[PDB]
Amino acid sequence: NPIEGGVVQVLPYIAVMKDVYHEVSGVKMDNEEVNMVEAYRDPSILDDE
Amino acid sequence: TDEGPGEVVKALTVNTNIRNSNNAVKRMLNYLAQLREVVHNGYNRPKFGI
Amino acid sequence: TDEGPGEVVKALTVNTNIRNSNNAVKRMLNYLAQLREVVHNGYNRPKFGI
Amino acid sequence: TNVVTNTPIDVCKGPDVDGTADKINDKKIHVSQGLKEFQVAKGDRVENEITE
Amino acid sequence: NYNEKSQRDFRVVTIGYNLAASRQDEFAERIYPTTVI
Amino acid sequence: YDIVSTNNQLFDGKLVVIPTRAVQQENDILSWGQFFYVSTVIADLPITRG
Amino acid sequence: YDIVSTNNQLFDGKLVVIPTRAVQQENDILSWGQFFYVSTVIADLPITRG
Amino acid sequence: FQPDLVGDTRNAVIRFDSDDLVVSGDTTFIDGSADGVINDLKTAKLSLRL
Repeated sequence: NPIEGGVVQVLPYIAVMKDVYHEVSGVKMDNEEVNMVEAYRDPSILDDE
Repeated sequence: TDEGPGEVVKALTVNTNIRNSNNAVKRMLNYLAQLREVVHNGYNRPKFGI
Repeated sequence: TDEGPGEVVKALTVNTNIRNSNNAVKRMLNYLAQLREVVHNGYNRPKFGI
Repeated sequence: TNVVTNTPIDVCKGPDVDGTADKINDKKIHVSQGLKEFQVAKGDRVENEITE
Repeated sequence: NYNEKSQRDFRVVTIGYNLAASRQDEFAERIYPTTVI
Repeated sequence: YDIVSTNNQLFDGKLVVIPTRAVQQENDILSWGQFFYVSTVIADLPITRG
Repeated sequence: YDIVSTNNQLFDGKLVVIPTRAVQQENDILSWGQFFYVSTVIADLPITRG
Repeated sequence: FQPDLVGDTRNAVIRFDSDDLVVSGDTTFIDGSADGVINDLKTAKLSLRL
């Protein structure tokens, strides 16, 4: 519609996070955050021992 | 939050189920490696414990 | 303790409600402090963002 | 005693739960969340706050 | 203004996200058939 | 023979041929491997961490 | 004019004159300020703190 | 803070853009001393808009 003049694309997903504490002097949270869809190609991202 | 868990709570099962398939692959590959070693060595007859 | 804080729990709200009035006074005084600087400074006409 | 004259209070029930094992049907399941948990919908109500 | 153009109202396509996994997939099931214990 | 495929990263570039029984029975020793599964459970409990 | 008073120690020895709309409406920009009140949330959890 | 319009929905983006910051002869440095550039601004009866 000319009243809108554009589109917004909103992508929901589930992210896999590691159990990681925030660092005192870290530049960024070191927590491999990946899309759950990745587990279909590389399921090893889910392994936990 | 009084509202219950969202549908994402079922992703705990999906996550688990994917891990199940991954474990099957790892067991397969590690099993093949262990078999390769046994057949490489002098084990060409049935026996218990090899 | 099986008996919950029957009326004492309401003190949590009275504490909160007093803090609400205190914020109004602090906000007013801090707002006046900004307004004094802006009108002391040469902003004698309507403008955005000052 | 404490008197609250006119204050809207929202009292949470909390998680009324027991941490007991609950068996699941894992045979075949799926997940499908929507945008609600993000409220980014309703016609992208962040830029579309004004429609006039 | 002289030209009032829509820079804020937009359509939202609300992308779906539907994922699933069986107890184990066809590859694992044929190799390691499931037995309930 | 029959053909089964995986997209697991660990299995890329591999072809493995394994026997199985033509008709699969429950808890059949003649299956190449077995997946022994006990019903998964979910626990839901508020926990204080740290 | 109308006279409103407090005993807040922060606002001691001050007179501040501010306009407001003679008849107060809901969410009226013509009020000198606004207090936006959402809720006070009460929560009760047996937390093992420490 | 403003919501991040493009990117992760939980990002909060700040874009502070002001041409109206004032440094007059009345302002002090964090030390509390008005000296140097500010002193010259005071004697020149000038104020800077940054």
